[PDB]
Amino acid sequence: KRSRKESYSIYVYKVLKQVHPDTGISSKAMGIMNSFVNDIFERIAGEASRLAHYNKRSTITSREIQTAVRLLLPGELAKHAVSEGTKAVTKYTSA
Amino acid sequence: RKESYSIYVYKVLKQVHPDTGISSKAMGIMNSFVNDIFERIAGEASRLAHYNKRSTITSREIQTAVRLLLPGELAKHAVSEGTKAVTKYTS
Amino acid sequence: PHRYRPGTVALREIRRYQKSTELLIRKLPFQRLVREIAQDFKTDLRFQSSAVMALQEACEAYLVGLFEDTNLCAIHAKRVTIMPKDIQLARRIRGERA
Amino acid sequence: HRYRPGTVALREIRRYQKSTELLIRKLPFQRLVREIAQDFKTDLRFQSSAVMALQEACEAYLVGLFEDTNLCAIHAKRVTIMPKDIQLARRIRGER
Amino acid sequence: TRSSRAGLQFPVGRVHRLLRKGNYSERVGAGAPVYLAAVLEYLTAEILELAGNAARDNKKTRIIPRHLQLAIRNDEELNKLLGRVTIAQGGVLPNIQAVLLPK
Amino acid sequence: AKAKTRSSRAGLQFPVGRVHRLLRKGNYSERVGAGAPVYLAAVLEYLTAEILELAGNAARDNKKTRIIPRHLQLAIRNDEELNKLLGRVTIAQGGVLPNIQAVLLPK
Amino acid sequence: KVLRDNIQGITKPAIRRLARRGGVKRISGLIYEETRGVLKVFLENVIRDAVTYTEHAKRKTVTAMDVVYALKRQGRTLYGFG
Amino acid sequence: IQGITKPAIRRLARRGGVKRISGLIYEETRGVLKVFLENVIRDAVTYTEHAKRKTVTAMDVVYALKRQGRTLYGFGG
DNA sequence: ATCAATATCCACCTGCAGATTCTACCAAAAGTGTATTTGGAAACTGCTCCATCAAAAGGCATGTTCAGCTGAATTCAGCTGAACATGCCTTTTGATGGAGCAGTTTCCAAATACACTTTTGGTAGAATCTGCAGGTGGATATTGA
DNA sequence: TCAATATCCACCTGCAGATTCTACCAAAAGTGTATTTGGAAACTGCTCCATCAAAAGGCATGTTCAGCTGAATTCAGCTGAACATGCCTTTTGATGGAGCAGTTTCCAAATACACTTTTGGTAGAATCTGCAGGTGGATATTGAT
Ligand SMILES: [Cl-]
Ligand SMILES: [Mn+2]
Ligand SMILES: [Mn+2]
Repeated sequence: KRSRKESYSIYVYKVLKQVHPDTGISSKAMGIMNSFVNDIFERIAGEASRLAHYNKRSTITSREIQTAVRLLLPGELAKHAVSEGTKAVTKYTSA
Repeated sequence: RKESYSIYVYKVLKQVHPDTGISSKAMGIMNSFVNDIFERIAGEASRLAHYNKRSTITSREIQTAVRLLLPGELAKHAVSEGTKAVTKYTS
Repeated sequence: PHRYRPGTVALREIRRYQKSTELLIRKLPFQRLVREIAQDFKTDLRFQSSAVMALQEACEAYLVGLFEDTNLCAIHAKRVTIMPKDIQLARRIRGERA
Repeated sequence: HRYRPGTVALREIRRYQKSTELLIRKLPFQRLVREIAQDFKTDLRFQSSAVMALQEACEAYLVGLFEDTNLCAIHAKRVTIMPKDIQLARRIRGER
Repeated sequence: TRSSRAGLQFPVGRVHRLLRKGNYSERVGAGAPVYLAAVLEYLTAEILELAGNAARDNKKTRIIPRHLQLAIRNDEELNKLLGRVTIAQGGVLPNIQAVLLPK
Repeated sequence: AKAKTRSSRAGLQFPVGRVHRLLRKGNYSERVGAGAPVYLAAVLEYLTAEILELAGNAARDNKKTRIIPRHLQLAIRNDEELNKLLGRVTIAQGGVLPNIQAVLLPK
Repeated sequence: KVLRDNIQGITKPAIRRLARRGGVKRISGLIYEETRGVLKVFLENVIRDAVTYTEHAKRKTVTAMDVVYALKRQGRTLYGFG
Repeated sequence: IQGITKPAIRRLARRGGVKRISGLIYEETRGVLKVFLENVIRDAVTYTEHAKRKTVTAMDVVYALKRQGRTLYGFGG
């Protein structure tokens, strides 16, 4: 009787506060940001999906994701992209 | 091992043009074609299902997807021949 | 009376509308057109307040973008006035209908 | 006897459009292919066919880009494609 | 064979396995494979028919890529459908702009 | 002991679990490694952080403390890389970068 | 009431305005009818698909996602509606 | 890239149906072709590498062409 | 080289429609204890993929001549921009009726899962064949006189 | 045209590289049975969307005028095409050796399940507050003398 819908709204806002503590974002802009993350999400995962397949694999590893990222993102966006990922996965396994 | 639509394309080749044969490469082009469309059609059908919180791809998905994927008369005809084949296979 | 030379207000407007983001087509006429076109596909259709807005966002966007390529096509012909052929070339190259 | 300028061209055009063979020299291309590749990864090896793909793709693209180029030159009243034309076409296609 | 049951040449089995092993959906309905197969067949039909003609027109009895391109690009609809595809060894439809012609 | 959200575990703001659940229910693959959700949440977090930064700056330049689309557009269209990444995308309400062809300007 | 000839609703001042944001300083007179022709084609194609999605979902209402998914098909990916 | 001789380019521009060619075109065309290849190949390789291989098969190219919206028929699907 | 004539800036004002926060339930991650696999890792093929090595032969590079294409410079018919007056229709605001999304239940009809039996389709011989590739002989398409 | 190139162009024809056709051996595809489910059918709560009514001013329209842009010519400088040459880098053709895609065959590590708690998020309300919308001189920017 309620119908709960989800978005990365809360998360975007958390990241918004880290970069600019004094800045804020509007609903519409929060919407734009929501589309962004999904678009990208589907792009990354979809490419991931292909990689695994072209390679007769039934599991998408964090490795596929990364090559996906290389194929999808341009220049430094990708360089920096991969750095955060790797760091994130290394830190995760260790703790 | 390895597989291709060479056999089936060739069969179809024969019905329409019994007298003509098809080269290697040309055969190769036809294979590329089938796969592609297959992927496009299957891919979209996957998408329809998903938007509709469905976990099963019915032939209805295939059909609708084909409406979205194919142009004009190619589209009309495609739905017919495929709907015809199901009507027939089912009974 | 004071009079601005031709082209001077053209440039004035360009700066004006490029600095803003509001929609340039009047809302009602567009909603009307959307229903007419949609009606000729399926009868008794209904539209979400937002669905129409979406369409209008896409449309304006598309057209503004076409006019840019359009204008680069007039400039290439040493002209300064966009014409249909300027619009058609842009769409041929784009691949909308070669 | 001398064929007036440009007459041949039309005969070159009619000719080349009529065929489907590649028109870039096999070895120089393959040499080009390997070279670029090696700047990305080393001791790579290409399937004979892989180079055919790359060449087929390159030529096809290039011929297509020229059709759009020509159209841009004609549009400016010129009959000789120039670099601005090639740039215009690419700029409109969304390549840069 | 399911394919003869649907009166089709194309493997309805093969496609069903292709859809199952394809990641397209959680589960695949019985009519799907049939339906699609037939569509892949028909489209194939259609392109071969035109090629035939082309080959026939050229005086050959063997369909080759060039015949396929001619087939494809001459028809508007198939051209829309394979608009971002290139047939290897296809060549291009002969077309020379009027202005470039002798006056 | 007390539970560690997998995200905090990797030191990420985005939801690693939400991401994993969307990878599975997505039909992208039969199975999903434990590192993928993590890795991906991270790439999405950083990309979000990247456009948010340039947007804020643009909000600053215009004497506003609330980011709106225009700012996102301005952000996306000025950086070469984000502009290429989102080349076929249109931001509702984003307008266009002010740009006048040189030939059209006065003599 | 009967909807007819509403493509004419896209006035000339409007098209100018859209041409201004595009960066056009001078507009030929024939442009107006040509622009309408194009807009009506764009719309058709995008709405056609939208509705196809409304039909497969068996709804009487075209929703915003329908449009968005539709725009996505024609590679005119919209941000801000879902 | 200089291996891509001027008389071959002319041929390419000929199939494209071009009657007359400015002299600068050639260096220009060489530029563009270089970018094409660089982009198509980088992706091919990435794909080659993901497969943990030392050989760029014809399929890798095929896949990378797809990604660049330059789909190719005749070597795979 | 000046100056009205106008449009464009920039800062100060201030209520209010659009965020920011504040709180309660709950759908969903998190935590454990099993029950499979998945896809590396040694071992090794049979490949295709490099490498010479070695001649010929188109095919590329050149340096001449000039034919005609691009480029720049005027001129002027008239198209389209700028303006004003007119008065229509799109906006704004809110009111209602109710069609038809969606959220739950209920449960057959249908798709999934093994375990098995049959048949088909992919390979590598064996057996035809279509074009490739020249080679005449004869209108054609060009270009000069 | 009348002529004198150089070009295409069907007509005919002869084999080797492909094609297409055989002949068999595994991998799927099909059966038979037994289950798990997905999501169509049956309500029905209720947002949201279709419609209308009013007051009002924002703006679309249509007309005058005339500035200056597009287009039509004309001209000649010289760039890019046609050529006849001279020479060498591509062709290709084996011939061989060997890096390496591809197959196995185990198996330890990483996943999937199936539940049971335990939070993290979302969907309302309670609180705030940028900033939209106006106002007003300061500052150019234009266009007439
Ligand atoms: Cl140039
Ligand atoms: Mn109608
Ligand atoms: Mn021949």
